[PDB]
Amino acid sequence: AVRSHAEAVQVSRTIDWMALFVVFFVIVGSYHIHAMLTMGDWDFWSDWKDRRLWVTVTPIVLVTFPAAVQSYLWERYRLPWGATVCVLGLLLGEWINRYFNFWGWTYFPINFVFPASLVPGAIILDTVLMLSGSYLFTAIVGAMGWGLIFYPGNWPIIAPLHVPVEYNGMLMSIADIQGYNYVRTGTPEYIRMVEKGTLRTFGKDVAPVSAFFSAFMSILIYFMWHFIGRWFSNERFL
Amino acid sequence: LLDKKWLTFALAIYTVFYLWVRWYEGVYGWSAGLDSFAPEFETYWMNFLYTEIVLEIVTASILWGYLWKTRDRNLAALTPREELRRNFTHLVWLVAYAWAIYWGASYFTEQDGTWHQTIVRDTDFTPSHIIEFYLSYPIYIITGFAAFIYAKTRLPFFAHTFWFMEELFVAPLHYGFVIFGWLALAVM
Amino acid sequence: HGEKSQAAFMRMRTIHWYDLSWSKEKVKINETVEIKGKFHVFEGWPETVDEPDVAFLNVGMPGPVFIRKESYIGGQLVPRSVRLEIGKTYDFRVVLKARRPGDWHVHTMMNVQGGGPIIGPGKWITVEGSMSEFRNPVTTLTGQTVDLENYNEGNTYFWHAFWFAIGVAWIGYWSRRPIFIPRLLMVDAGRADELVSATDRKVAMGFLAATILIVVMAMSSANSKYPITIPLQAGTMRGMKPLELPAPTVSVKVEDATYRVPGRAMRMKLTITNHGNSPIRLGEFYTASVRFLDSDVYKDTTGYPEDLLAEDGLSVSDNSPLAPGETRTVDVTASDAAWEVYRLSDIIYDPDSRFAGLLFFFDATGNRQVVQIDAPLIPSFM
Ligand code: CUA
Ligand SMILES: [Cu+2]
Ligand SMILES: [Zn+2]
Ligand SMILES: [Zn+2]
Ligand SMILES: [Zn+2]
Repeated sequence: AVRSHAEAVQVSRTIDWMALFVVFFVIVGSYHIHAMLTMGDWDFWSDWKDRRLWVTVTPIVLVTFPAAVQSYLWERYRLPWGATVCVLGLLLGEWINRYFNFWGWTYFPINFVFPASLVPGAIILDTVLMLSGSYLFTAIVGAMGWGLIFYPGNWPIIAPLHVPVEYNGMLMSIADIQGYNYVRTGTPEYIRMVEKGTLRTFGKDVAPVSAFFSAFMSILIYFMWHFIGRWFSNERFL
Repeated sequence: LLDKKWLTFALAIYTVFYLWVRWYEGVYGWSAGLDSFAPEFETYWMNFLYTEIVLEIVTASILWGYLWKTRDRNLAALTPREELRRNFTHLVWLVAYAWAIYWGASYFTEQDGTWHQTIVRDTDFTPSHIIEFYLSYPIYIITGFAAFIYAKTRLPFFAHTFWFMEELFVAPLHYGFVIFGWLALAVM
Repeated sequence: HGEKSQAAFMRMRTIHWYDLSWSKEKVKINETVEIKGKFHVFEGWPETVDEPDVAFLNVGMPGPVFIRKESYIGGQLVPRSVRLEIGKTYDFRVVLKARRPGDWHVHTMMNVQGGGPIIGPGKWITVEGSMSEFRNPVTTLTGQTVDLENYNEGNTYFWHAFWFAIGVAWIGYWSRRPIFIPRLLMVDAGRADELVSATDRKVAMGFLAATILIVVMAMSSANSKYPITIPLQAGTMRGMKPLELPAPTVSVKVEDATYRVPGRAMRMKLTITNHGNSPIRLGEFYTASVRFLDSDVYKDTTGYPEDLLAEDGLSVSDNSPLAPGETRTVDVTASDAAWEVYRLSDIIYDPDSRFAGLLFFFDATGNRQVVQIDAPLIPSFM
């Protein structure tokens, strides 16, 4: 047992779907908690997508998962979508929320609370590591890319928000006006933690068992260290 | 025979429940959940808290307790077909677990996010806190545990050439644990 | 909403809002409502709230049920943060456009720098109509006149869809062959590679080139349309014009101030002394958004929020006219459900049992001095 190559190919397929789901939503889940926690956001508002901070932190704080899941999926499956799978995860996460809550519940216009576009970067990462399949290599040029591409990647969206207007006697860009018109409040609680720091790890991950095999290898969040490759990207702005 | 739509339950069970919640807070987030110091907040929101905690303790008790006591006592010999039937049902647990994580960590969290932006808080117990923290997290950490326990107590991995695949299926769903074995560092 | 749960003595010793007024109380979608008033930044600013070196003049309401059309403090438009100077006193003006039907509790707040949204009195304003009615037009220095409600909406969408699609496309492409267990094992026993098969690498670099190409093509297309563009305008306005109040003519000195626990009233013993010629009377003590009036001397007409106006809340042992030259000591009691409903009563938990308010004196022909008092406020239990 189990029977034929016909059926084997079958269970291994219906597995692929179930697994892909798990992998994908568990990413969406913890990846979104990450972005959130570290960036109370620039991402939230059109008028925070600036040239210095937004351009600097976003690709930096964001390589982590790509980098990590990259070193599992390619190393162990030769599946080269490590990076992009995370990015798609975050994006769906953020959108369903921006739409059904940010606008849906409290009424912020979508043209305001839209998220930053991320796919390009991830493709650069995924492909660069696929072709010329050294991590070291991807870490230097691949992250480099992810970093740089970020802003130009958002420019087609951002740009029309940056057309100038004389608003009651002061220069302001569209986006400025947006945040000025659509009243938000303070910032106002943070330590979104106790069970998020620990508890809801050390029931998810005991992964361990006591049996080892923990692909708890993220020495490939060295692959992070393309912050440096990143933080060119901002001295890139003016 | 094989893997059933209990997996259908596992998906809808959250989705109905949470879509009810989203309705419930959608309608009471405005009217009741605005001013915490008002009596309608006591009844529609505060009461909600102790309702869920009790329910959570209770479920988590019966749920983990259930599986542990129904732990497959002598599993030394139980067919490879069950060692297949099982790390299917096991996967269903892990699907439910992920779905749960999704709601808790993406949905309800970035919602709390929006909520903070629009009302200056009156308690550490806003609607979206009653929901994000004390309803969402518990639910999915409970689902978490169950998954873990099921596997620990059910599957014995827990102490052409289509060919070089087809027959790599005696102790395959080792895979089962290259993946609980790698949500691993993925989650934290 | 949001005050009440916040430390009573911060709420007493931070910003005093007075001469508050609301142009209208019921308003149709797309109609305007104007909020005016003065606010004084208390000279004894708590510790533990960064001075308002960079503060911002905000509005408290459940999201954009109004949009803020304009906000002025001093003569000036204030779309930035501003530097407020302690002790000083300013006039503001906030202009709101209605956008969502409902009864909203609108406050004039003040966001400060380090610690604290400083939330002024809230007034309920009702909006009738359909959100589908709302418009937010703006004309650019670029000729075009756009509706902010939806400007660039479709564009945003396209790009996110387009890219999202690609991410899918790439994962999709690999996921047409089997994804996990066969691939896993093939890596395991024997070398991998059999499984990434150039022309896979053709496609890979296909994507890679295509992507950077689309990015620059797109970017310079975005640049051809929208050739005139500026960076986000920001940075704290300094130089806020304060209000040139004249020296008050009454001076008051407060020895003892007490409140019953539990209770609804604060009492203080003030020595009022009336310099400058015209018999003066005490008409009001404003403390933390809550206004206590002697209805024998002063009567609000501003439509002040009901739950915060104590119409005859304020009682003075002797409030006959105080003749000019004279000086008397008087026992004064601020009393109202409001004192408990807004939890000023919670001063008992604050680590600094000192209060602060404004007194308003009116002379015979009805012109008024305002003096500010502050002192320690001691509980009594027995
Ligand atoms: Cu919120 Cu008054
Ligand atoms: Cu003052
Ligand atoms: Zn065969
Ligand atoms: Zn929160
Ligand atoms: Zn009225």
